[PDB]
Amino acid sequence: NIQNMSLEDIMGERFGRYSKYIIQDRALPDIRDGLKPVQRRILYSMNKDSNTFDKSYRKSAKSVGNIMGNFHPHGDSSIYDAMVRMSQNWKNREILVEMHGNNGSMDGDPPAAMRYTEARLSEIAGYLLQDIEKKTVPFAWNFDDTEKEPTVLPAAFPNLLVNGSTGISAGYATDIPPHNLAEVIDAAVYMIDHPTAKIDKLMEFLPGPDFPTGAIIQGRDEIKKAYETGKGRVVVRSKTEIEKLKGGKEQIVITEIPYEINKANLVKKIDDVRVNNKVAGIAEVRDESDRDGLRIAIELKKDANTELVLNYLFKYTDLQINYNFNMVAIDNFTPRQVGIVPILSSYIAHRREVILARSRFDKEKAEKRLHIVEGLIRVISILDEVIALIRASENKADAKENLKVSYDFTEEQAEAIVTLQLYRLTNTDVVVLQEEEAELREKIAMLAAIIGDERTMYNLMKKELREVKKKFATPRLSSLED
Amino acid sequence: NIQNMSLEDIMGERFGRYSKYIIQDRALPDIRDGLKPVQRRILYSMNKDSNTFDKSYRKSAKSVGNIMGNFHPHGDSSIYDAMVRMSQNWKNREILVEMHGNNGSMDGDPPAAMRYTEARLSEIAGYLLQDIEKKTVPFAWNFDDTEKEPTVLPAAFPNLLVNGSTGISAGYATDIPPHNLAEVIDAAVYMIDHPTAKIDKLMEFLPGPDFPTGAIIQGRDEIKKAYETGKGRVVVRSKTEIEKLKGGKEQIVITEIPYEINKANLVKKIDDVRVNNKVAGIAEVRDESDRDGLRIAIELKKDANTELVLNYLFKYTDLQINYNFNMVAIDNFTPRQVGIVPILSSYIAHRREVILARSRFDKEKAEKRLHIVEGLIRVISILDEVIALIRASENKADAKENLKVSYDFTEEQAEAIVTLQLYRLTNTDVVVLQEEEAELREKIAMLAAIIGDERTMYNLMKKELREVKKKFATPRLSSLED
Amino acid sequence: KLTPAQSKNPAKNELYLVEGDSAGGSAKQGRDRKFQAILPLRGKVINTAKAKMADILKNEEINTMIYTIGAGVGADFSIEDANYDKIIIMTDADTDGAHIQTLLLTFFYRYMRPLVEAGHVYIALPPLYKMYAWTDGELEELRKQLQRYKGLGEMNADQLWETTMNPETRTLIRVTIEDLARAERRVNVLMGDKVEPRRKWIEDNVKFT
Amino acid sequence: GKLTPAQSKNPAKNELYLVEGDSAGGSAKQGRDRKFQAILPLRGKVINTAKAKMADILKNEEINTMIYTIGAGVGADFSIEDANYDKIIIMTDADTDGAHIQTLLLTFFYRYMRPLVEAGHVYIALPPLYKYAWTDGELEELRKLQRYKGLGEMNADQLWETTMNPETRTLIRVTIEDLARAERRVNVLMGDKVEPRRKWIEDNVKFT
DNA sequence: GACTATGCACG
DNA sequence: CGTGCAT
DNA sequence: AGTCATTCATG
DNA sequence: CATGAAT
Ligand SMILES: C[C@H]1COc2c(N3CCN(C)CC3)c(F)cc3c(=O)c(C(=O)O)cn1c23
Ligand SMILES: C[C@H]1COc2c(N3CCN(C)CC3)c(F)cc3c(=O)c(C(=O)O)cn1c23
Ligand SMILES: [Mg+2]
Ligand SMILES: [Mg+2]
Ligand SMILES: [Mg+2]
Ligand SMILES: [Mg+2]
Ligand SMILES: [Mg+2]
Ligand SMILES: [Mg+2]
Repeated sequence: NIQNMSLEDIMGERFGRYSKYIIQDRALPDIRDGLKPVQRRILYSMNKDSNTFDKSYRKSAKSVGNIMGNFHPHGDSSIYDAMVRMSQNWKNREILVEMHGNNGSMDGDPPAAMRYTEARLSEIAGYLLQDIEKKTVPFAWNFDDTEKEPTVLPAAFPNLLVNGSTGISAGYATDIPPHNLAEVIDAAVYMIDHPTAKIDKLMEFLPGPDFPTGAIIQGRDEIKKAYETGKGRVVVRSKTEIEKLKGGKEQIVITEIPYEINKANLVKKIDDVRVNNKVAGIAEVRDESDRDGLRIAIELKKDANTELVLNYLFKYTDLQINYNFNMVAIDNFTPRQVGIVPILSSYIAHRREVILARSRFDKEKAEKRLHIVEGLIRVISILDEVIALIRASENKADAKENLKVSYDFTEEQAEAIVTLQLYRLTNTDVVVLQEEEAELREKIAMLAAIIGDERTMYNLMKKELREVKKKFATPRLSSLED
Repeated sequence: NIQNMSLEDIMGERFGRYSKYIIQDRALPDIRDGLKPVQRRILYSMNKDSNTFDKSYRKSAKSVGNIMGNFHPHGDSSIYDAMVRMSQNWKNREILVEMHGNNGSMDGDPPAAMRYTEARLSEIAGYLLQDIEKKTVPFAWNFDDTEKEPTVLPAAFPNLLVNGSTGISAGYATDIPPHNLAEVIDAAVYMIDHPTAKIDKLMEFLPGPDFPTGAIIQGRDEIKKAYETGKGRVVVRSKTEIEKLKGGKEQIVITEIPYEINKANLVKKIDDVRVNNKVAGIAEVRDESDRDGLRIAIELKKDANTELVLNYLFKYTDLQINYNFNMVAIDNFTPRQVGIVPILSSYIAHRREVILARSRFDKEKAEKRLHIVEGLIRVISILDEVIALIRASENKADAKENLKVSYDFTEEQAEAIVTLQLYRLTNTDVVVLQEEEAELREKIAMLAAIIGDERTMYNLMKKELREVKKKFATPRLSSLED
Repeated sequence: KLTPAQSKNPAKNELYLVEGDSAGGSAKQGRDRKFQAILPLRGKVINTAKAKMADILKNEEINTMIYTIGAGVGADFSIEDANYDKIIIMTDADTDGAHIQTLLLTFFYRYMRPLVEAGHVYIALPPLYKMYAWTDGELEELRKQLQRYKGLGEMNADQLWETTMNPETRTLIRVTIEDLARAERRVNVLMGDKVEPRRKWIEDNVKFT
Repeated sequence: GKLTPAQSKNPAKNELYLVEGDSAGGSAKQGRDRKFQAILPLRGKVINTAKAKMADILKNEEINTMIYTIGAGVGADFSIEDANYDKIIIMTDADTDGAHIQTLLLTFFYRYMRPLVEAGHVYIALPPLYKYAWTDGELEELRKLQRYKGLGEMNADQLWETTMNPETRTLIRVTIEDLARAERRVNVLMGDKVEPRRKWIEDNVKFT
């Protein structure tokens, strides 16, 4: 009927249970592919369903429901909001979901509910899933014990640093900002060649974060500090021009703001400064951003000290903020604070496992085939007696047995031979088959090398990272300043 | 630039569109299967996904999502609510959806959101869909033009009368009460034999509505008017009993209440009668209903006239209400006020098209197969010649032409022969094929008869309707009083 | 609730009455904020012919409509004192959008006639097809030189402005009361208390085929 | 009133059910024995009574209505004899977040109604994991299968038989054993300071 | 996750 | 007023 | 289809 | 005072 437990014990089996799960399976990105579980499931499920960049948008609610019923046993709001976020290009440096409809704005207005919008994976998101079908990554049973899901994606680009992550669990939080794809890949490639590389040298390739929202990042040494330790405070400041209006008045024009800042709240707080006259000078605040351009006009009064006003806004609004690195990720099942070096190196080791696994898989396929093609080449030399033998067999299983015993074919070859359609007996061209046998042998040699020789493999990995860069590289948005 | 339109023109045009749509494709059931479009889609969709009664529940959100992305371009709440309703056994006499979890109550409290609940088609819902894969029913393209959906279901029982419908569009509304499955089927079977049967006779099989919620139905006269014209006003009175209590105090106990009435409100309104002392003698009111039985107890005071109280509650609360038939359904694309005869014959005519289509489809399948089987029977006696002739051919197509020209096989026979797997040259039993040949001739004859003789087909309708009645029959729940 | 225009000018500015908050957002994003204001209408609008003037004054959508239009309502309605030169009804192209127009129109007809008589009430025309074409005929022509839009919620803000909100790129119906008597018997049969007349109008004019 | 009250007032056998979620709250209302069982749905994670201020803590709906539904007041102005239930029963999902919720309620009852937890009045229902069995061992004895994801996937019928019926149920009874090592545990897991917690996790949580 | 308002026909 | 698909 | 509040960590 | 997956 009733069993006692201590207050001290109850609060122990519970908070441990919760703590472990929120750290491993909710708030914190995997260090290799840079995804929280909800995002990986989102991407995996949409990809399983062929809802890719090259096909028609699919209703958001259909996608969300499948994710919920197959992989992610939580609310649809949370799944949907997560899916929506991965589609907002002012939050993601390289978006992984393309969404048709109101998916929010820099002003932070609610996205349309999932009954209105429609979605599909972006092309680049395809590269996170590249080769997932090739037994390249470890799979587990879903909550349901009905279906397998991947525990990490193949990640053909270094998404952890490229898109970032944030980041609140129990006993740990995470803040990793986004970086430029070409830059992060240049660093990875250098490190593949020079494994013991030092931060100073890595920063010749990866000078610092690259926000989708652009702006100005100030703090070379804190950037360095963060790349070494995973912690660091940097300054992020709006791009600003001044415009000399008629009649001796000036006007400050903002065109890029700090990452994670709600444009509309910022505009209101700056106008609050004007309405309250905390500092003198501001004539009018005017948000002039249209569908193709961010532009805020802070018109000043005649004989207004524009440097004073600007500086004050920099300090007392989010026109300028501090950004704090707190790079925590999940490495071998546990939370790690990590700098640029463990991040890139984990990624490199991950791609290694991936490429090795991919290659075992293709080689396996190529062998099974080569083995059959070898049997068929043989069969043709003895067609008449092989048909006779099957004619004399009692049934399928007896026919296979007789082919093994009388002519040494293996099971796999016997199965192939015996499941041929009658019309195949019209063929006697061994040459076409021999061409195939040769192409398979070459294919197997390439793959087997990759597997047996570390250098051959690392070249492949560089060759593939450069392709990804050539394809998806775009220019820096955020300027760097000492 | 712009274009002018008349108010009278714009308005007529717009309301035209809304009227037609909300009449044909929203608020009113098709007279044959008794479903509103959203209900058909729910069933069709779940059924296509194999979410049937014989398999695991499946998260509701997944079902609603597929419904919303393949068939029904409206809100998830409308779809989920409709799905929910079809699972409530106090609204449906024969529930078409089984739901695990909080699916609401007779107290009208909210069902759990679609993230909480799981569902599947009920076993009887299976019978509305039976033979849908056999081209028995007209299909149309969905809003996508990506997929075909059914415009009506096969309906192997008369869902319209059995589960009812209700019912509010433009210029028309509808209320059709639920009925006992076996009684409806008895009526239909009679009318199949006696196509000119009149109400009074049908009413020997179909005496009146049968609510899931039970109670007493008073008004033989108005039932006939309803079954005759589509409209009628019958009475519905709570089943009740009296219990003796110590201290010479009697107690009124209600065990069944009127269809569509919210138990919680009814219990408050009755208690309002006590509080307002609207009739003398009420000690206390109490809902004692629990998971296995409805039970409202109305404890009376000592020298209290139990006949006065009972009667007053009947007149001035919903312990007794009037129910109004207003049977309107979509027939040949337009709304139609209908009595029992238009309904049952529309059903009979529909079951006719379905069995005829079903039978053509199966006959065609059997003929095609028979044709192959005749070919294979011939082949066995020339097996070696046929093998030799195939070896002698240049390729597939040359093999077939040689089969046609040398042994007069047809194109379809040759294709079948030439695509047999080697191992079948072991399974060489002509008597087994002859058994199949005979089975097939017999099958084709039975089906031919159905197609060529109206009586044989009506007999097949009766025999099926009876299998369903035998399998799903339940006792009346509501009593009738003239 | 309202998203005002950036600068006040009763001669240029436009009021978009938009079906639902979600499409409200897509229009807030794609508008020209200098002269276009957005007022999203949440839900089916109140039938102002079937209902009491009391309950009608109690309706949120109505109360905030007579207020941002800023000229009071009914027989105390002064058009000169209006706030916009164009009131634009922008709904989905679904049957329910048709209904919402119907309801709104019968409001501006019953309680703000002057604004509809002076031809200041319009109806936007979202594109049905995206290959953009508005008529099934324009559809077969693009295929010479497809996403079938199910509503304003499937359009991106840039797509919206381009096709329907942009004063240069768009087409609009201008509601014009051309015959006062024949438009009265029309809003009344369709939107009024009496149900039989409506049933018969439907029976006479709506071909079910 | 978010609450669903027991029909008759009996502080000697009455039971208060704090259920994670309005949804599960529904099944609880439907499956209960209404004579002596009341239902209180908690809507969302309960406020952390250690971290938050006694100002905001008392301006909280979930907290404020338990302070009332329980009928004994709170803090040092608290009488255990003016109570309303013999047993207060916390019924959460058998998941991680249910674990979390049990944790935030336990710390409230400890910090602000200690006597109730001291008289062994606070409990924790144990909903079934499998379909019934609770242990991974009990399913193998049945082997001679549906896995429950929440109370929201449970029918009112089943919920009763399995976890609400005083005849067929198992309730862990919270007992404050060593007040001082219990005070260390709550104050470390739920307190304002992060480093203590982080270390408690680093030390006690087996990641593998 | 509950709550909030409308349309539409009908007694 | 309350019903049930819709917004 | 918005709106309301809570956890968790951090500066 | 936000942030973003969770309730
Ligand atoms: C279309 C939106 C319109 O707004 C809605 C409501 N309001 C109308 C305006 N009032 C000011 C506040 C309340 C409402 F009360 C309920 C619902 C609702 O259940 C719902 C749905 O999809 O199921 C959708 N909507 C609703
Ligand atoms: C689980 C439920 C719990 O209740 C919720 C809220 N409340 C908590 C209690 N408050 C007194 C009133 C507000 C809330 F404000 C927002 C959400 C919400 O966004 C949400 C979701 O699934 O996305 C789910 N829930 C919410
Ligand atoms: Mg939420
Ligand atoms: Mg600042
Ligand atoms: Mg709704
Ligand atoms: Mg009555
Ligand atoms: Mg729509
Ligand atoms: Mg849960």
